[PDB]
Amino acid sequence: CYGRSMATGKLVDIGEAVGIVAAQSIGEPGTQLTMRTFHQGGVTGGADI
Amino acid sequence: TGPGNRPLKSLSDLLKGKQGRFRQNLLGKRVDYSGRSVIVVGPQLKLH
Amino acid sequence: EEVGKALEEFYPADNPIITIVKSGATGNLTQTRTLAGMKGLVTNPKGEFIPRPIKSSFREGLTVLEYFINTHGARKGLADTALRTADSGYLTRRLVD
Amino acid sequence: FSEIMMGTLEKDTTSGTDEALLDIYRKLRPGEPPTKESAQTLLENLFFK
Amino acid sequence: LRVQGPREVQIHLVKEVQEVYRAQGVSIHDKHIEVIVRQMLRRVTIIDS
Amino acid sequence: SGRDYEDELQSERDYVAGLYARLDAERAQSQRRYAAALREHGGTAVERDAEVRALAKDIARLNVADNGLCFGRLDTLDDARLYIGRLGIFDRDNDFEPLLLDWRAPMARPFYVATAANPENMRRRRQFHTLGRKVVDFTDEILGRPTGAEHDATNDAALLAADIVATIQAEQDQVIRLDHTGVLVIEGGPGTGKTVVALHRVAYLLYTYRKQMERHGVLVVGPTPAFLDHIGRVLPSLGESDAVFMTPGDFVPGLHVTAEDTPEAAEVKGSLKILDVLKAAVADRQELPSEPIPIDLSDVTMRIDAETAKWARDEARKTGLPHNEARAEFVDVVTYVVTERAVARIGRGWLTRDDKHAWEKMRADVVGELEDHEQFNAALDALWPILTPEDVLAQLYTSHERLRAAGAPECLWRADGEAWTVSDVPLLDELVDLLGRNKAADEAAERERREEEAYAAGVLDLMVDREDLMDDEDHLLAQDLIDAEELADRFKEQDNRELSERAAADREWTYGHVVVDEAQELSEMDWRLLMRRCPRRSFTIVGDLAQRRSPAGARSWGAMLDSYVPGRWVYKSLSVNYRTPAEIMAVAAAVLAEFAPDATPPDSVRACGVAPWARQVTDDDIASAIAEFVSEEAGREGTSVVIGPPDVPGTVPPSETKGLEFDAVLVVEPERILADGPRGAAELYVALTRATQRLGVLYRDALPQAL
Ligand SMILES: [Mg+2]
Repeated sequence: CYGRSMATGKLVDIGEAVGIVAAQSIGEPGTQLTMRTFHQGGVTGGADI
Repeated sequence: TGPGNRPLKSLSDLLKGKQGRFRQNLLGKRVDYSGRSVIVVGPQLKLH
Repeated sequence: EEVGKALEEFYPADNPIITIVKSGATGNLTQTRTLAGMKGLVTNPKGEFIPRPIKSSFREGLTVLEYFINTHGARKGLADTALRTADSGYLTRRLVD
Repeated sequence: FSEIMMGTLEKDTTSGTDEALLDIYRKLRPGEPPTKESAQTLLENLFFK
Repeated sequence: LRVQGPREVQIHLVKEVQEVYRAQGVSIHDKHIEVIVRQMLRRVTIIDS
Repeated sequence: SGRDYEDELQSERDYVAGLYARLDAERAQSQRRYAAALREHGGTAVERDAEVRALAKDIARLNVADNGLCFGRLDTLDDARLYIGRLGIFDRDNDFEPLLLDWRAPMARPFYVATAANPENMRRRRQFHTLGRKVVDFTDEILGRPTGAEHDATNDAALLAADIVATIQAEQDQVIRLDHTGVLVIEGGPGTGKTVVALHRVAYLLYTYRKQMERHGVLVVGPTPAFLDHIGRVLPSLGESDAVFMTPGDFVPGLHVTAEDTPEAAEVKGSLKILDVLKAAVADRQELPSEPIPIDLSDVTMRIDAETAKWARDEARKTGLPHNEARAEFVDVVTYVVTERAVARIGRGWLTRDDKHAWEKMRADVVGELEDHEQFNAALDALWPILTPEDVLAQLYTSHERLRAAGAPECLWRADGEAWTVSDVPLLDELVDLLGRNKAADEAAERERREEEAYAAGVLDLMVDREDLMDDEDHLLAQDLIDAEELADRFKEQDNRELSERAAADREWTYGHVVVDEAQELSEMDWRLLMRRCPRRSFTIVGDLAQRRSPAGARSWGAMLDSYVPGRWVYKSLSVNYRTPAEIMAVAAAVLAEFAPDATPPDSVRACGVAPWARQVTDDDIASAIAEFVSEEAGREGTSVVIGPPDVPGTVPPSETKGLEFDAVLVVEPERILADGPRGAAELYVALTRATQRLGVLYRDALPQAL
């Protein structure tokens, strides 16, 4: 069901730590996403998506 | 209580407080057989 | 935008400055425009654009006031980059858990 | 000139200089006896002297 | 989840997450997001035994 | 609706459609640039965020502006045209000459400040009744001498056209452009159109002080939200996100009361005298045990008697705090007394006056047991319980002994205490001050906060330290700029709500301005509530003392507006009557002779083309008579109504028709209206004055004595 291993291109071996790999892959590019404003003042930022 | 007002730590208290076991560490170990140094480009090396 | 387009059109295909970018080896056309075309708009300490842009290019050399207003974003970025990692680490720890 | 100040005065359940001084004294010195002499003295010795 | 069921809510979650990651210029394979989304819907609440 | 009007409406529709097309093009460009910036900005992170936020803010503004883009139009004496809307739209390739002016722009100031007597170089003012992207119709107003050739639903210009006009305009301008910012009272007689002046005054005041009222909000009080409707029409942002409307029955949040109360009960329940009654009634709940209570500690039997409860109540009442707060003093003293009695008998004869090491520990043990004791707490709840306004009033009305204790009259008896009326709402609101809260605190929320802050601290600890960095040079770290508490709060729900709904759900909210319509209906307690909910004393009050149907309504403005702002409120009364004919005015004056010996009425300076009419009703012909009348009138032209008691199916009760004007009115059987309580004469006066062009009367045997 998981299928090809992204790192090597072959079918995943029994015992792969797929969960931590997925977590790291999702979390690594988190710095490129836009975030809430860092300033303390102002109104709540939910008005603008 | 004993001396002062501090209570006496019971046996089960060895497994409950912030200090004890069943507890993880967010800080990492310091490991022997390790070193550190500046890196420079070696263009004659192979990928391994 | 128009100044950037004109600059992109003008440069010869074999000029090193634009050859470095077009080959994908390094950089992007925004940096080339800033270096040669014009710096453009800059932000206040609050993060809002200043109406008057920096019409000079680093090849020509910014004036005193243009440089002073430009320093705002440079100073802001140092703290912005440091603060950006906290949210990423938070989400990464959640996902790992 | 301001309605909010007049409203605060209307809702202020304190009358006279001595009572206000006693209130301030008991506020700043909750554990001390409510003597009038100290109640008058501390305020003068806190900011104005 | 209530209207369509567990299958469609997982597809919806994966689509929504990948939509943000695509719009922000990040490329992650759907399987990494699926690994995380699977863990979210592993329980069933009992209403009557 | 002349063909010229249709052509003008079509032209305005075409112009608004062009404006909307330009708006859609701008939206598309902004969205495309926003997507491109999010995807491949290629610059520094700060610059990318700045551009993205600017584009998102612009897109949100465009989204907000979609509903009702254009408000109205202004015509200058120079023949130039100005269009007022929610956004500023300018033609880039035509030297930026405006196609639409933001309502906040200085050039749009005359739209709100201009008046007929003192125009700001403007000839005519127009307003579009927008509905989505479509304009249903528009109303015109001449800022000068009336012409009589314009179109508007109110038809006020036509009536004015049919000096006296200069004097009326000057008086209206004097009312509208008053520089006062406190309590203002407007009371014009019937047919004077004081409603239009009130709406114009509200618009002017809200525009002038908009910058200091966009956060406090505006509260509209009255039978119908028509004032809120106008505020939304002319100030859609404030109306949509800042204006809250509450009928006098909806003062208490979440309790939509509609039932009325009899005059005998309402007249007393609406007076300030009830404040003493409420204070006495809650004091009654501070009762005593008729017989001693066996508290029955786990080891030694214990007894509470009437005298210890007496002393505890004396202490609690001495403290003077609200009921739920003096509960602490009452329970504390009762617990101390019971603990002393129990300790004296547990350590029989031994421990008395010994050092702290024994007596204090015994006291602590006894108090700890008491705090968990079920029957002791049940007893403490039997006398001096925790109270709520609903429970207090329900158990006050339903019992016949507590009313005598509280000093209330025998008239406000009712079998069911939970049948709330509009008169009970202010008492429910008031009782909150008397009762208060028992120092409520939350425990699960604190645990959640602690856990989240600890998780944020762990996240920060997970990051690399400065001691062992591997970068080429030292630099700012996250730990140097943010702490665990701030990081944890960064990911919480942070729920956000509109100001309108946010204030509507809060009892303690203080509003920036209060608008009251038909103010004569409000009683002393309603005014107390409203003045409690607006400490700035910024009020716009409209009504007529002679037209109240609520027996508890204000007898005069000075009786109501003098216990809060004595000598500071401004009063202005409009004089001339033009919205109604001379014959209707004479009939109204004839009815008015029964109210006051003098009753200075608004003189009429206009007469209708046809006089009123009256007829008898015999052998139950009203059923077909009303149908024939409405068929004849509605089919011809204009809006016609039938006014009478609900006993006739085809009658609109006076309670609903007060705030409307009609071309034709048919009042049926005025005797029944005159028999409707002490205010029957006022009801008939109102119904007769509703007529603007033609009035019909049906009576059983003879016309009322006055007529
Ligand atoms: Mg480096």
